[PDB]
Amino acid sequence: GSWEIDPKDLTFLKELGQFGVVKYGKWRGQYDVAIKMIKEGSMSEDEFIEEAKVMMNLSHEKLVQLYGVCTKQRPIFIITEYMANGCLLNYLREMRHRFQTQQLLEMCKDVCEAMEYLESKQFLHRDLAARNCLVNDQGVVKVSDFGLSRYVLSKFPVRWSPPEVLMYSKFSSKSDIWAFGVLMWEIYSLGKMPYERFTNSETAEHIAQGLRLYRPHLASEKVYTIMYSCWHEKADERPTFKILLSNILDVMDEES
Ligand SMILES: C=CC(=O)N[C@H]1CCN(c2ccc(C(N)=O)c(Oc3ccc(Oc4ccccc4)cc3)n2)C1
Repeated sequence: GSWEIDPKDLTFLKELGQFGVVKYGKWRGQYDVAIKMIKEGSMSEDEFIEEAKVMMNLSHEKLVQLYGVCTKQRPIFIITEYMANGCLLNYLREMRHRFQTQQLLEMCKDVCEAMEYLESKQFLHRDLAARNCLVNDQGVVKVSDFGLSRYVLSKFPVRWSPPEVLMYSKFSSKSDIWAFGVLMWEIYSLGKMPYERFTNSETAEHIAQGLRLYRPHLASEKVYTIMYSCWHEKADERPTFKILLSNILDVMDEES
């Protein structure tokens, strides 16, 4: 299989972190990889295997590169590039990095470039959040687990969902745009949980009454305008990822 990796070619070396376990390893004793082993029973494997073919064709510098899958096993393995600094959410929470706001904005831009590419290929992420982004050895943020929620068999991403998703299950590019605004908020808040005082239940009720996430102190007024634009009540009034990207570039230039 063009999408098919022989598990014999994989050496397991260290552990890295519901879906199952990830391990760091080498392919042909030579190439760094991460190996997510899918917990048996947790996933719709045949559907996933068909989708993997499409995912295999997705290629972008800011998207985590899939190398293949091990099918014909139990559990299946998903093989990607190794991202040394692990998940974005944890990275943000390590206060030792002492990020400059220019570094936070670059994280936003990395993700927005990935999401712009997905949007140009009509591919919906469907669970975009800092927990599902990864960070490489150079501090580059990349989008991970794209589309994966479709195959997983009170744990729903309420805090990253627009009102039409919460009320009617209307997913669209514009529900990814909402989630992206919430990811900018996570970044500027250095990894706080969105609506940090509320339960999921309260968050839904508050979103329906028009509540929005407050401006994190590290966000400039112009950066807040951007994430705020992602949360219009009317989906059609939210920007595209292409517009978000140009806005993020403008701010980078103005706040250089
Ligand atoms: C913040 C929460 C947390 O602890 N998350 C932990 C759980 C994932 N963990 C990691 C850590 C490092 C890596 C790494 N590449 O080096 C990693 O690789 C993955 C991630 C997803 C994946 O499956 C895919 C499905 C669809 C599209 C693309 C990939 C396959 C490999 N996963 C951290």
